[PDB]
Amino acid sequence: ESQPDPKPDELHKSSKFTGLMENMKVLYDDNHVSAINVKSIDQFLYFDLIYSIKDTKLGNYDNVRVEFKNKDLADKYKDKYVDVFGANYYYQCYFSKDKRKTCMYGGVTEHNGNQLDKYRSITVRVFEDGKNLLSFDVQTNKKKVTAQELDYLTRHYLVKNKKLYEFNNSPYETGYIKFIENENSFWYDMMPAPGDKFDQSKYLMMYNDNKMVDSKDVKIEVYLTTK
Amino acid sequence: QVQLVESGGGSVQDGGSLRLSCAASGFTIDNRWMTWFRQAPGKEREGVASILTYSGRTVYADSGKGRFTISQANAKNSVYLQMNSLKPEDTATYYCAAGDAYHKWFMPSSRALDRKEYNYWGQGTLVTVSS
Repeated sequence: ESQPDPKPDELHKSSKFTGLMENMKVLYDDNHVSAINVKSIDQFLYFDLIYSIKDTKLGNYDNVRVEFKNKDLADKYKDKYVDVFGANYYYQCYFSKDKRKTCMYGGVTEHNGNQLDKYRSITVRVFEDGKNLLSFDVQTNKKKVTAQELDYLTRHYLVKNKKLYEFNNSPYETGYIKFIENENSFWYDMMPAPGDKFDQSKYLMMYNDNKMVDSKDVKIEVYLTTK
Repeated sequence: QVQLVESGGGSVQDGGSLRLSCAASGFTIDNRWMTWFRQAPGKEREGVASILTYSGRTVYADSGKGRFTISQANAKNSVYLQMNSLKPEDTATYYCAAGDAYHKWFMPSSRALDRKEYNYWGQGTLVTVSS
């Protein structure tokens, strides 16, 4: 469907978050899950799938527990060769009731039939206090791509280039990423909820719907504001 | 195995200054809290300063406020404690401790000065301050 743009006072303010911004930042830092053409090898709960993906640096294999908002999504991708790309975590990563066992949400696309021979550019338009000063491209080889994956590439870029989640040097109070596909749009709040704690597991669960977009159609807008 | 070796201690007069070093080996300074403690004879170990190496964020106990500064040198795999306006009260053995390296997570600052959190401690360096 479509989604109303943020009402005034709806967006999370970093000034009102008194925890570690570091714990938001690590999620969009260099480390992430990206595997190509793999199939689930196990499952813990009915709403998840477990992949075995290689670590090139240490030579071993790690397990990734991918979590979806329901059984239907897990059921869909279960015995399928896929691509997995997402912002993973460890703190409340459960394989039962730890570098080799990471968790994530969504980030899964069928491998076969989703490959372009030539990559597509998707331009991100960064607005700071209403002004499109920065724009940059992210390139994908996927026809249908998770919003998660685009969100990651976008924020990573911003973290490194614009100090996005620098606890001390970030200029930004407010932040949302808006995805536009035809006339329909949705957005995510890029800032942690107020108070003194931040739950990595809970924040990232917004990707467990596995939302996909078309990489030729989607436009990305990021709206930041300064303090 | 993890090792922490402190240096830069010594014997000074009220108002003096020292710089403590801690060389770590067996692990990197990265992505953890590194912390300076001190212990008078017969008192418990107390936290004086900590730095989250991921971000350079710092926590200071009331005792060193306005007087001490903690810092890191990633290239040297070491942390440092600048100690200024020393006073006889600061006479303690000073210890460097390494916080745990959690995967993509850092423990809240409220616990950085708690000794119970730390599994890796150096020998310590003595600081004495004449009145």
